Amino acid sequence: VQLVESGGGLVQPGGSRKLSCSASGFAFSSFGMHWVRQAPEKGLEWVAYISSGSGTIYYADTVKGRFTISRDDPKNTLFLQMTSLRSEDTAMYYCVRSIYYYGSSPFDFWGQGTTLTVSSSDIVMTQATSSVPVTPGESVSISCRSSKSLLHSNGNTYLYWFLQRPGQSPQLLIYRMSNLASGVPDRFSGSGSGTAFTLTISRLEAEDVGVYYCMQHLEYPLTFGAGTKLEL
Amino acid sequence: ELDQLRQEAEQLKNQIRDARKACADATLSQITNNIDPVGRIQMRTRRTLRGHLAKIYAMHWGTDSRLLVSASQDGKLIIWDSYTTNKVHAIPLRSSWVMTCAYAPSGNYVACGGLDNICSIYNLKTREGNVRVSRELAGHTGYLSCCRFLDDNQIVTSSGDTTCALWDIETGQQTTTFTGHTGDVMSLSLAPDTRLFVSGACDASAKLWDVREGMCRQTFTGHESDINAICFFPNGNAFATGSDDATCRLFDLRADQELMTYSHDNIICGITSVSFSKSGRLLLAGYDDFNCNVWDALKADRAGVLAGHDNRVSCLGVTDDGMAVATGSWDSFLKIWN
Amino acid sequence: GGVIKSIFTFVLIVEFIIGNLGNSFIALVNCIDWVKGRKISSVDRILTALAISRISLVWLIFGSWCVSVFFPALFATEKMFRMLTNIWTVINHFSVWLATGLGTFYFLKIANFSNSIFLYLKWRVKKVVLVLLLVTSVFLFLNIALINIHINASINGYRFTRFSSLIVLTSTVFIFIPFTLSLAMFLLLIFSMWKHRKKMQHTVKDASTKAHRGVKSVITFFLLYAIFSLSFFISVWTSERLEENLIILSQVMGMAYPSCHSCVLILGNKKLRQASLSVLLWLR
Amino acid sequence: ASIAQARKLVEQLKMEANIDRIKVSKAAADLMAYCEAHAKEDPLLTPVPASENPFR
Amino acid sequence: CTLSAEDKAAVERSKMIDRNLREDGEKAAREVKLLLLGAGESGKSTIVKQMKTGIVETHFTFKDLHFKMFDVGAQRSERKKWIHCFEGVTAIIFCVALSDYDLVLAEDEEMNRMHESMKLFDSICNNKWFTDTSIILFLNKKDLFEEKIKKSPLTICYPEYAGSNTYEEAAAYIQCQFEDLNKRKDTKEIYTHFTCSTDTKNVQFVFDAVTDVIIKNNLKDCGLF
Ligand SMILES: CC(C)CCC[C@@H](C)[C@H]1CC[C@H]2[C@@H]3CC=C4C[C@@H](O)CC[C@]4(C)[C@H]3CC[C@]12C
Ligand SMILES: COc1cccc2c1cc([N+](=O)[O-])c1c(C(=O)O)cc3c(c12)OCO3
Repeated sequence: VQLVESGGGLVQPGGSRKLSCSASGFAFSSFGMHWVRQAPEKGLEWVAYISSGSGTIYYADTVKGRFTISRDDPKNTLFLQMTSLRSEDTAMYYCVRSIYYYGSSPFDFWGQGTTLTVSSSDIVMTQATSSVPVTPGESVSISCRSSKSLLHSNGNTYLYWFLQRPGQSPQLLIYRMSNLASGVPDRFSGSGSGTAFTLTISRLEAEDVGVYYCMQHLEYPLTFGAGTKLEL
Repeated sequence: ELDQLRQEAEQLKNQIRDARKACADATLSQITNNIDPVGRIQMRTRRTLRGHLAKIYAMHWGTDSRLLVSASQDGKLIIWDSYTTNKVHAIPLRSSWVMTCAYAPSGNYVACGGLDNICSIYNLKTREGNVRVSRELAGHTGYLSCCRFLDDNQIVTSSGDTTCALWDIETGQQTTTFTGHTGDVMSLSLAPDTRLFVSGACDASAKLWDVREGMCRQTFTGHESDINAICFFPNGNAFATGSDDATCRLFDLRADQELMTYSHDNIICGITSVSFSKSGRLLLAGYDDFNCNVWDALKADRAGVLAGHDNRVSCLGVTDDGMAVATGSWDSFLKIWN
Repeated sequence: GGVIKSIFTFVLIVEFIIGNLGNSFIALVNCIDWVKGRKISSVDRILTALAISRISLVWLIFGSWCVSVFFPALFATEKMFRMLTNIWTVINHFSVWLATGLGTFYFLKIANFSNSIFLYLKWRVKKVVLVLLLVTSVFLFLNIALINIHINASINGYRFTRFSSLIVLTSTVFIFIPFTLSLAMFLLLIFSMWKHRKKMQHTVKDASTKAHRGVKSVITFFLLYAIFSLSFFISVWTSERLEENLIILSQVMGMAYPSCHSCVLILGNKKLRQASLSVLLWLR
Repeated sequence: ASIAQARKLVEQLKMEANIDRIKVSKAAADLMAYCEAHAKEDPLLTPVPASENPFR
Repeated sequence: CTLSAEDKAAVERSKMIDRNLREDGEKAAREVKLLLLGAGESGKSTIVKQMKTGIVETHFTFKDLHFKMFDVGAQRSERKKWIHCFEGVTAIIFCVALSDYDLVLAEDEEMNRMHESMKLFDSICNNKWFTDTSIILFLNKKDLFEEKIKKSPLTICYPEYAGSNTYEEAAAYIQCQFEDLNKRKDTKEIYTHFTCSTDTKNVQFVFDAVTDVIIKNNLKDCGLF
């Protein structure tokens, strides 16, 4: 599976640019697409979402009107047309796949991302831990608090956990607060009560160093966290 | 000379019958005379699963009691979310002539087979996002009738070639063949202990097999027509068979002959699916009269009727938690009952 | 004079009660099929709709006749006149265009022409019948608009038998149109069946013989309706008739369709015929 | 020819003959006991409250 | 609402699956399904070759009609345990060889091959499932039957036959017997063709028979029947 993204680079303020996300190795037509930003030294911010068959399209508050998102299912490519860019859009845009059914694992794969540079009521989730010094072989409980309860009437809590190793794309670790994603080692386990959520690593390895992100998927104005950062 | 082999076989059959008669001291009717009647068990169609455009011939719940797979001659296997009507997947079958389908205990794989003499294993948890064909088990010389998963790597398959089979999915080979039946094998049910399974054939005989050993232990003969459905008691020491002669019978492995005959005078149509309840007190049988009759196991009394299908109830299964009963039929409709 | 008025009253009540019997029988049979869980075909749905429309029309016209023979002073209101004309035109347009919708259903399920446009229509019968009603909705609006234009002039002139005649002419033309389309469709279906019969007589030697007793009845009804409607057109467009009984005559001729065509459909349909045999058995 | 099949049939009948068997009274008692012990955890036999039922 | 975001997208996926299922079913309805039945050699191989494991699905298109032909000769099991799977086929293509009147079976020589074909025709023509399913009867081995009847008598298969030994009367007698074996004459038709080796005339006969079944079924759903 691969999601290689194109476009990006220097862009004058108020300009327009098209970001193309090339998809290969999976059934693109049945996967709902997403776009996530990351400022050069800030956290992740969600932008857009196009569903399977382009039936449902959602943008963010800072994105509505300016940006439009479209998909070419026969060509297995995704687009993010941009209009009237500003300095707040200087971020590495990531292409995210997300399938949606019972037992699914949304946000499985994240693209490498393209650096776009512009020259000169919703849920809020906080991670007050920020940086933390760590030693291998220990136990770490990365915590994240949601403004409103993520437990729905269907019994599914809608919290997600993401891992971003230095110089690497974000990776899914835990979805629905409990479900270990495919390929993630068993050392990761998450728990919480609807308002407060904790992600635990039973044993630390050198590969675990990075920035951890918590995400909500209850109301579509998706909110991320600042990002707990682990340092050896 | 065939004569004294025939004579010895007759002598052995007479000895087995005498041993069974000696074992049969009190009928199950006598013991269950003083127990509390089940009463009128009435179930309502809690959820109707539309979308099939052909006759549903088989179905199987997952181990989570929520997911549900169904096969019909539109060439489509549909995995439904039973709690909220929703098809998580729609697998397009290579051959539209399907007669059985299975759901793996883990939920990762789904089995399918029919008049193509092939047991097709479909992988659900794939990184591509689409259901693919993990393995196409071939080797049967007759149409498939019932496929059941021991685990993610073993499957037991009953065919019309009078032989049941065990397979190793990773190698896709016949690890064991269960021979001994005379007619076409129509159904099979794995015991909870997963070491034993019973299969019903057209020779009006139910047979008990050891998966590890590979040889028949006991053969049960009380029916006068082909057995179309078979199901283990939840205990594992008993099972029930449904035949075209419009009667269901309960057998016990330790006693190795019949315990109860489930029949009504008004019932003339045969049985196409039999599934016990979680406690084993309620035997559910789907008949050709477009109805599914709830039977008390301990007393041969009709606890209720699950009418609501316009055509013959072909498949009938019960959730692992006992909270639902699903009775897909030839009218292209699937109904969940509670 | 009075004798022809009595004769037309007699045919009025006869059409009324035969239409009642036919429409009630059709609706009751289909409702019994629906409530008992039996098969609900598309044809019986369109039959329920047609029976409902026709029974409502015959009840409307018979109530009109009663009010004419109960409250004649109410019949000079021109307000009830306008309202009843508008309501009847709306409901009768619905009934007649749903009848030719059933005609489209038969034509686009049975006929086997090779035309590409015909194939396109054939594969989408449920789209055509619904879209057909939508296209003639402007005809309903035009029909309502036109009679309203005429009755507005009648009210201005009043401040009306000739005006009644002119509106009768307009509505007769606008009801001729859907019946003409239905007749063309039926003729095309008959021609398709005959071509098919000739082709298989040459090749193998049919399905046409399965449903042949109904075609004679449909031909009889179409011919009788055509000749009666032409005669009415002459009698209320050119013939004087002294304009004495055009109200009752118009009531009876406009009620002829929803009454007799229900019987013709009863004969045509197999389910209605079997239920009719069952009803006859129940009577005896 | 079929002589070998006769030998297999005879051997199978013999193996089926010498198997431990229990009285039907004991088997019926076992089935009744299993039904009695697991009756309460049977949603069909004893319907669950609407809150617990997931097919509302 | 009360539906979560992923629940909503799951419902959207279910709606897309609805659309695909409806499209596939609409495509399937326009395409004709035929079940091929034969006894012994019959001539199924030849009839399949003319119009280009347990089920042999042969698909061909003829005059804007997609044909599905299902062969079940390799089942070699109880026909009654799987014949209900084919309830709903437009027509049954039944082939009997007319050269088998003087030929007996390998086993039970007292039984004739045409008599076996007649028993099969009685089995599937009067079957409870194939009540409204027409039969496109194919009478192949034309040249061999003519050559054999030039010297052999028809009385071997038909001891109660009274007529000459030429082609036309013998062929008519066989056809009359085969259609007279049809007990339910008020719900199904038997279309008979003497198999030709010239062009696509046989496929044309199947096409016209299928057209009859289509028109008759359309009359049935329209209720005119
Ligand atoms: C023209 C063809 C299609 C059918 C003929 C029936 C139509 C024209 C009939 C049906 C009901 C009839 C109306 C019934 C009652 C009234 C109210 C009265 O104050 C004047 C006559 C008037 C307005 C009738 C005029 C003719 C009428 C509108
Ligand atoms: C046995 O009755 C019928 C057999 C075959 C066709 C028709 C028909 C009966 C009627 N009909 O309802 O009287 C119609 C009508 C109509 O008059 O609505 C319009 C049509 C028809 C038919 O074929 C196409 O156009």
